[PDB]
Amino acid sequence: QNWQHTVGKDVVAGLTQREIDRQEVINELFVTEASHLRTLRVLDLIFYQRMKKENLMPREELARLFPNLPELIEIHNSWCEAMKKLREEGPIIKEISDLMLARFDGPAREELQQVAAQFCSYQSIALELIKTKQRKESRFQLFMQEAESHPQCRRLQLRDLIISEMQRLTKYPLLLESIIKHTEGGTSEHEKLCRARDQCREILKYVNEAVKQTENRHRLEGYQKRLDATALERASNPLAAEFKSLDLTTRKMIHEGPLTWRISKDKTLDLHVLLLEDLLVLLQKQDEKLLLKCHTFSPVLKLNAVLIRSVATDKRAFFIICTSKLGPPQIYELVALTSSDKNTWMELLEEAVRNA
Amino acid sequence: AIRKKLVIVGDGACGKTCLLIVFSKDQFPEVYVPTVFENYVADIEVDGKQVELALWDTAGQEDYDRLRPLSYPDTDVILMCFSIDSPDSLENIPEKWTPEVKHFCPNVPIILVGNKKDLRNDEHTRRELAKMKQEPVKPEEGRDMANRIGAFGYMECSAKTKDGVREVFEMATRAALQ
Repeated sequence: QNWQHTVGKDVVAGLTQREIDRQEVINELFVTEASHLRTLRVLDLIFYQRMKKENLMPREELARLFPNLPELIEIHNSWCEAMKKLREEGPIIKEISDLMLARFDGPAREELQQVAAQFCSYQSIALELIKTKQRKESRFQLFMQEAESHPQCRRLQLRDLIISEMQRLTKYPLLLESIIKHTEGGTSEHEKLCRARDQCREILKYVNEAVKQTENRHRLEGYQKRLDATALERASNPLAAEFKSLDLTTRKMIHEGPLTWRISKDKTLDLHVLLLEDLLVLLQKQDEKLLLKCHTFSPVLKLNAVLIRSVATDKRAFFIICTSKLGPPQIYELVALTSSDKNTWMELLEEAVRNA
Repeated sequence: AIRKKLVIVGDGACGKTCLLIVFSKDQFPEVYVPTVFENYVADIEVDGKQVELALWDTAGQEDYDRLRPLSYPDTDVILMCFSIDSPDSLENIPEKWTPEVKHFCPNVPIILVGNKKDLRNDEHTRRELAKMKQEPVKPEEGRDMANRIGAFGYMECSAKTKDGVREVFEMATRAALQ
């Protein structure tokens, strides 16, 4: 239920409204932490321990789906116990900042962010794998329907459940911001909650980056195998010849997306393009192949030798201008799906250019 | 059972979490409004059919571009929200939310939701936005944005009063069945 009408029933009247609110938010943090812990334990018991012991899949697949569940559990369990220690000294909780810093600052921040990153980074890929395997293996499918029918799943699928570490982590700044709002300003307590809130955001930043990088590498690995740079070992413009052995697996990817190329007069050419760190790669989609071909225009631009410019009439187009004096006095006009898109694309390109 | 996955998106503070709470409780939380809504399967009936509608909040994911998409797979309907008291939030519908939902949830119906309609005529609200040379979002702006982004439907509601809450979810459920 609810803190006032719950515990604090006798003690509620001698308190201010701001202190009532404050104890509700705390109470919500604490109760939802226990609830999170319980969810991790359903993952453990209903899915992970059974997958292992019955050999539903190889060890190596399973380790990618639950890299470090026991460690994750103990992160949240330890903090939950410290929470309970606190609740013990009376139902009106007092200073809380130290308990927050003990989870979200310093070494504790380094640990949580690493353990969560490791658990989430690969998750989207491992869930596709699980979806495939359900489609293709009658035993795995039967084990899944059965495990998900357990009452503790609360009618959720594994996947509704496994994303909970990530969702939980996103709740912490909100929870802290809302404890802060009802905390007396000018206190050490207030300053320290603000710190804890700032550190939670940073941790989220780190987990964001881990997912990004892990998904992007797997994706680029996929793109490499579909990469036809065959019309390049003998090109017709030395601008493009050095990229005849181009490995996308060695560069970091910033953005990617479909783009229509006004190459000439009311001719167009549908692309899928990769904004990498050093490079813009224009690729043509042959079936399930990705062609790095010429036209003539080169299909690979070095970002330190370009300029990006907007367009006067077309809220979807943008220009790419090779300032490398030995190449295209012709620009590359590219159209995005929409204005928002063209915007996004512009900003990322201007940024990447600046840093190239 | 018929099981459908609903995910609610839009700018922070534009009432996502509150909206999901009133619908699932059928009561606006009197004493305390919770920050947190956990993934939850609600039962709803529409056009006479029983449906398990799985509800996913994204509050707190707005700043994290590569965390949010983890919510998208297998989605059957999107509830895309803006808040009537924030025309900033409406401009982000075509600007941020639509391209992202079209890209990660292709061919998935979208219902555009104007939250907080109980504020279109709150006085305190109108001024603060008259400050910034703004005023509450008007129904026609909402409906035109729906047609512009190709939404299945446009709805407005207020969580405070509950007005239109049920209807949001009923529409969202009809969309998921088409």
